[PDB]
Amino acid sequence: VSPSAFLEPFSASVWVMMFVMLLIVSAIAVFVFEYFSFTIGKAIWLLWGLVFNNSVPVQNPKGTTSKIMVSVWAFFAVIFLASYTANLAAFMIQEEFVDQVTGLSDKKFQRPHDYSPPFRFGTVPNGST
Amino acid sequence: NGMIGEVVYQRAVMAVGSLTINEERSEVVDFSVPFVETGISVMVSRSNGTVSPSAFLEPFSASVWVMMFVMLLIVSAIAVFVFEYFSFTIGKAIWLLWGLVFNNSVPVQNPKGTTSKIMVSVWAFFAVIFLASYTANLAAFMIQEEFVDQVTGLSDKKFQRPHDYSPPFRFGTVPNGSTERNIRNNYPYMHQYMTRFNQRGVEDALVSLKTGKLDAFIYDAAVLNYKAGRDEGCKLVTIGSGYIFATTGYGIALQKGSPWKRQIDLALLQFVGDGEM
Amino acid sequence: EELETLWLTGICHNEKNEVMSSQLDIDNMAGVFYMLAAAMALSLITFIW
Amino acid sequence: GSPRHTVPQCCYGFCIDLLIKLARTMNFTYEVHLVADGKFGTQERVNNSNKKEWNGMMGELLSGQADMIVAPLTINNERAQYIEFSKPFKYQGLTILVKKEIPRSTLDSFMQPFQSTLWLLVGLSVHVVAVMLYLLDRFSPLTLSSAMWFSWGVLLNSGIGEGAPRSFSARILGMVWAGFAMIIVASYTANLAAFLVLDRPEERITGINDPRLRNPSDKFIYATVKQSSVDIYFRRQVELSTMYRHMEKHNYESAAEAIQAVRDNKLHAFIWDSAVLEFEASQKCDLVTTGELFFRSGFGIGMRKDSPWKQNVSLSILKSHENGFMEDLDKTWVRYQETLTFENMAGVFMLVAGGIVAGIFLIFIEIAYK
Amino acid sequence: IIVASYTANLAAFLVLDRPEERITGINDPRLRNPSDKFIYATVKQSSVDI
Amino acid sequence: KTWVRYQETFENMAGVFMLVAGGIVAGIFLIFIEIAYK
Ligand SMILES: *[C@@H]1O[C@H](CO)[C@@H](O[C@@H]2O[C@H](CO)[C@@H](O)[C@H](O)[C@H]2NC(C)=O)[C@H](O)[C@H]1NC(C)=O
Ligand SMILES: *[C@@H]1O[C@H](CO)[C@@H](O[C@@H]2O[C@H](CO)[C@@H](O)[C@H](O)[C@H]2NC(C)=O)[C@H](O)[C@H]1NC(C)=O
Ligand SMILES: *[C@@H]1O[C@H](CO)[C@@H](O)[C@H](O)[C@H]1NC(C)=O
Ligand SMILES: *[C@@H]1O[C@H](CO)[C@@H](O)[C@H](O)[C@H]1NC(C)=O
Ligand SMILES: *[C@@H]1O[C@H](CO)[C@@H](O)[C@H](O)[C@H]1NC(C)=O
Ligand SMILES: *[C@@H]1O[C@H](CO)[C@@H](O)[C@H](O)[C@H]1NC(C)=O
Repeated sequence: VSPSAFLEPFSASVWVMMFVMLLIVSAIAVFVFEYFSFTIGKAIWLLWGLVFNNSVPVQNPKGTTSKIMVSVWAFFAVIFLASYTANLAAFMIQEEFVDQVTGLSDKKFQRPHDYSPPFRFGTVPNGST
Repeated sequence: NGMIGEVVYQRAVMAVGSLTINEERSEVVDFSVPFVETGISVMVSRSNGTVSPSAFLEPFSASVWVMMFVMLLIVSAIAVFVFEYFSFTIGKAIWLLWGLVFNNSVPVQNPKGTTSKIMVSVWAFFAVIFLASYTANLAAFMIQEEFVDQVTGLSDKKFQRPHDYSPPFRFGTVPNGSTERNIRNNYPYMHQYMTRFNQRGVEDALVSLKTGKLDAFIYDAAVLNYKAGRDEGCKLVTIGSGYIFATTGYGIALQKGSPWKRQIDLALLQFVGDGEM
Repeated sequence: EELETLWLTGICHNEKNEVMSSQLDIDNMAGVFYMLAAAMALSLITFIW
Repeated sequence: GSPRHTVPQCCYGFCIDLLIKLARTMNFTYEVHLVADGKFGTQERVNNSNKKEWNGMMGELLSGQADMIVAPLTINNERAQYIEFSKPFKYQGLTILVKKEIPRSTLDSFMQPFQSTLWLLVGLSVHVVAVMLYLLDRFSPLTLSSAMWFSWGVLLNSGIGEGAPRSFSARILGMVWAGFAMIIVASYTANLAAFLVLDRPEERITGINDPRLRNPSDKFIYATVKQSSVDIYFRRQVELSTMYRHMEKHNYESAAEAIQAVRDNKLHAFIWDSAVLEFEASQKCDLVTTGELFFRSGFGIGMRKDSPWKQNVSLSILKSHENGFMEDLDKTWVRYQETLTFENMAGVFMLVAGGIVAGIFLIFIEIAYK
Repeated sequence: IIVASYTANLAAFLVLDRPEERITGINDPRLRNPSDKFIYATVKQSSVDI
Repeated sequence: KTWVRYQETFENMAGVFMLVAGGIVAGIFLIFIEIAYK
């Protein structure tokens, strides 16, 4: 039936902790940039572009600590990507099969104007059904 | 001794229970027709072996690789043409083009003449779907499972000498068995190295295979197949199904001159002849 | 029980997980387009100020 | 076909070498000839007397034309009531040979076997993205091809020497486009992989326990050898009359007829001995049998009544069992066996090379203009 | 290639469960020939006993 | 329907978040030591 459950059903609260660690790493990067040329507010876009690593040229940080945090964050993002691919594989393999009608007393069965296709059903004539 | 000691010395009639078949028992008494395919087999400890994800020849098979080199040379030549129209990427084009397959190289100067960027984008989209197919092959590796068998059969070079290989092991049989006579009629050195590797109890030898007090054991095929099929823990699957083995059966021994032999053979073929067996 | 095992076929079991997932979902990129339209609205908010 | 062309020819193979071993063990001379028909032998009616007779190897043995039958003797209960058997050298059952050999995923469903939503979808998506980036860039609160190349590079994820434009509010658009691109390619990789894992339907029979063969039709054409002992074995059993009536309509003379018929899809299934079908599966790679094994029987030596070639012959057979001559017979015949990007990514590279030629043409037109 | 094999291994360790950790078949010979661990029972003087 | 029918990224996040958070907390102290070194 191929359902769609990606962020709102699965990541109901994991998304919050991902943003918490994102704000932590961004605060670390801002502290390193303010310790020792425009990566104060742009560090958030740089960090969430290096989450997915989608060929976004930004800059090369001269601070060693910034590159260490980028390396640890990138390893975290790679294992998060592997876990997301495994989650999608488990979502495909554990495949439910819902039905359009889940009841003899369906509201569809009163009138096929309830939904856009008018469906059809019958029995055999002269039967106990 | 035993059932042969009861039938040959005429203190019994027949052996309806299970019995091994060899030439000397065919000399002293008369067997019936067989009814079940019961050869011999070897039960080992068989810990969790590898699945061997070592090699892969499915995407390229050492022949699409020429097409990779040809298209690398084409992209390099058109990059040289862009360099002639318009930066050291003459011989570095192969390094760039296979380096950006794995998208973590140092970005060399890409020309703004719209040509090299588009062809690198096309080959890189092909590389993205190629890595997708490679991960798909690695995921399809999960479908099959095969831990490798240590010993193929009775003619193994491991069975020549355990000192010939770097781990020495041990193999056992049941005492005073017909399998011992089959060994002594095939390989006397097998009996010599089996003499110091004896045992007493069949279930005790099974526990010794479980607890690592025994490496290999030789017995009849289907009995070990059933005892592994009912095995708690389910850690025993026999190597092969009687291919490099004795390939005998179970018969009913009767005295030489018994009139019951024809009726018993017809009754066994009747019990096979309806699927009730 | 033997007669109902004999005279009733049982190959097609309950909710097999076979090939019938045909690689297309419609609601997935629809929801991604809902979040994309939210991104359009946020881009318009950042554009006006 | 040919009533009166009988030729002395050369015979060899498995049971011929078995007979040569028997002649090496026991001291005798022999005479090897072939059976007149191509049948095993069945208790079948003759045209008079209301009496059934025999034919085939049994029909030539009981008539006195033969003395000893070395053959794949299908051991049953009917023949033992008349003649004597031997202890079997071969142990072998029954199974079904079908055609479960059809290639799946002929192009791996990249863009052409799958429907055309994704390519046009990415196309008009990056078109609308480029249009709104131009609306942001021309009115800030080259330019065209640079924004296009940045859009394709963020959509494509390889790393190229480009640069983002002044994106004080367009960096939100770029990060949403980046998450967009990676969630699409991740879902696409994941469901293509999990699709080609679970691409195993059921087109087989699964042995005797198939109610599609208990109530057959013209879809599963299963047959047997004309006047076979397996047909007698199914004629005896009390509930196998339906498969008997199905197979009696398409009785074939030799097994190779059924092999070529299931090779050319004239049949759909065939009841036959197991190890012979395993040998022919090693011969023809487009043949795989089923798994359910039934009627585990033996192949031995067709024999007469009380005869001096019963005792020592059985002793010689068991002598062949105890030594490694069974392993020799294995090494001669029994043990002796015999995302590819060629069907799949051929058309992929065809469309890639067409895009190469079209891009080269457009680039030379651009150089001719500039 | 290493991290792709890592992703495949961690996916394969999430595909399957432990199949048949307890026996479901009534016609199991493990149920026909029980042990001290197979504590199967019924209600005293029930129709299952009959 | 009253009582018979009535019944009564989660796994891959907890230990990963805790271990990576503890590693980053230890790494910040390592950065204090390295900046005190230079
Ligand atoms: C159900 O039963 C009724 C009554 O027998 C059937 O109605 C008849 O239908 C035919 C046409 O098929 C008419 O010519 C007759 O006049 C009807 N009634 C009589 C007097 O027989 C009806 O066809 C049945 N429906 C089915 C198929 O079950
Ligand atoms: C097998 O089939 C026939 C024999 O019936 C052979 O073909 C010719 O048949 C005619 C009779 O119809 C004979 O007079 C000829 O002598 C046969 N030809 C030859 C050359 O012998 C055929 O040759 C045989 N061989 C095959 C094809 O297996
Ligand atoms: C085997 O036979 C010998 C005969 O003396 C006997 O001593 C020995 O205990 C037997 N072993 C077993 C248990 O089979
Ligand atoms: C075997 O038979 C042949 C032919 O009759 C004979 O010459 C030979 O002496 C026989 N040998 C033995 C062992 O009897
Ligand atoms: C004899 O019987 C068979 C069936 O067993 C039949 O096909 C044939 O036509 C009959 N005629 C002859 C050959 O006498
Ligand atoms: C069978 O073998 C015995 C062994 O002593 C031999 O004497 C005899 O001549 C052989 N021939 C028969 C009777 O088959």
